[PDB]
Amino acid sequence: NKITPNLAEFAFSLYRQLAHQSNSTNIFFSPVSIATAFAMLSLGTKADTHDEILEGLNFNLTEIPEAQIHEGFQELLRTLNQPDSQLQLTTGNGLFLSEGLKLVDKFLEDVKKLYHSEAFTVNFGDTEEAKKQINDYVEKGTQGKIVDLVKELDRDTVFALVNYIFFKGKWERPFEVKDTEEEDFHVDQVTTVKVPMMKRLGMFNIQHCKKLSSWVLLMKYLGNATAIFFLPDEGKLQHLENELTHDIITKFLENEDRRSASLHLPKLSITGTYDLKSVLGQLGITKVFSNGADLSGVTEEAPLKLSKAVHKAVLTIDKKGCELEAIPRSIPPEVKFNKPFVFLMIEQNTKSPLFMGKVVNPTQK
Ligand SMILES: *[C@@H]1O[C@H](CO)[C@@H](O)[C@H](O)[C@H]1NC(C)=O
Repeated sequence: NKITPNLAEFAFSLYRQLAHQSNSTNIFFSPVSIATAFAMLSLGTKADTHDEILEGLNFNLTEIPEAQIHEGFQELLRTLNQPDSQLQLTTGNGLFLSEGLKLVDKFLEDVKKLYHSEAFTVNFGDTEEAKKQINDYVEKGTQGKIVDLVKELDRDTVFALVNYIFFKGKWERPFEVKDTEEEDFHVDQVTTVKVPMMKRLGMFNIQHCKKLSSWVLLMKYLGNATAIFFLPDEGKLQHLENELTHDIITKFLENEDRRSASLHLPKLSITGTYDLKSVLGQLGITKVFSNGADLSGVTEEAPLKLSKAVHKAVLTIDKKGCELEAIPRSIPPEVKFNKPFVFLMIEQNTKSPLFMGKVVNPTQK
């Protein structure tokens, strides 16, 4: 898979964009799903609008042809959405065009075939009816998990994109529920948050990085996925966020050997909701949202723009896992994730970052 380093660098630029905006808010998104969403949308666009999207998704058009990109994305969607997939995630993309627009079939069918997404037709004249139709589709798609995603629609909304993703993975090495107890999470020097802290003594692929000045924990999910947590040292979060590059992450993933440790990891449920129009606008994706948008591939009768693009990622880190291990005699280091930390979810075989985020406060819904 040759598109991974682009998704990786797209993830970091998208992350640092959000980290630059807010200092003390939870960051959590899926750069794979977001990229997929707009890689799929790239079929409907043409000319400069088409070029602006991919280049904004961190793809040099000359270095990697679009024909090769789209199948590269399809290979991920194939890997994620499998039969008997123990990843246990429900990602899905929903297009919502206004009834009356004569839609191009070429686009619609490639949305279903190449990207396994699904487009719908809705009456945007009725705002509340549309809002419900969007959120019910998401509620349907996420098995009732994500609800009331779209809080508002514009009066002249013509084409709305919505990209949800839920993930409740199980660890290869579970934490004990009895061990989990209430502990303080130091969000900053003043704010302190009581959180259910999971904790297990055992062998973890955990190493204190000197390059990042951070404790770097790696935990294998059940099924082909891995969770990399980065716990920065005292006042090194800024340093950490800057120093992270795909070359560095891969350098940790390929490290296998473990170390005995007394880990404190917070049980949490974080949701990141993002107006992609606003967020990707900062990264460079702007013309598709503008009036002069080349969406002739979607519909060629009337002019069109992507009037709304929303994304909501939901994570559930909890103690549950699968159904031996020997610990050395030495005193294990007590690595506590009680202060804000960055983390990624990487798909094992493609090495693509499903999720990325920073926990500022676990109780922040
Ligand atoms: C990853 O999944 C493949 C099948 O999709 C399996 O053969 C392999 O053992 C898995 N590897 C790990 C490390 O989970």
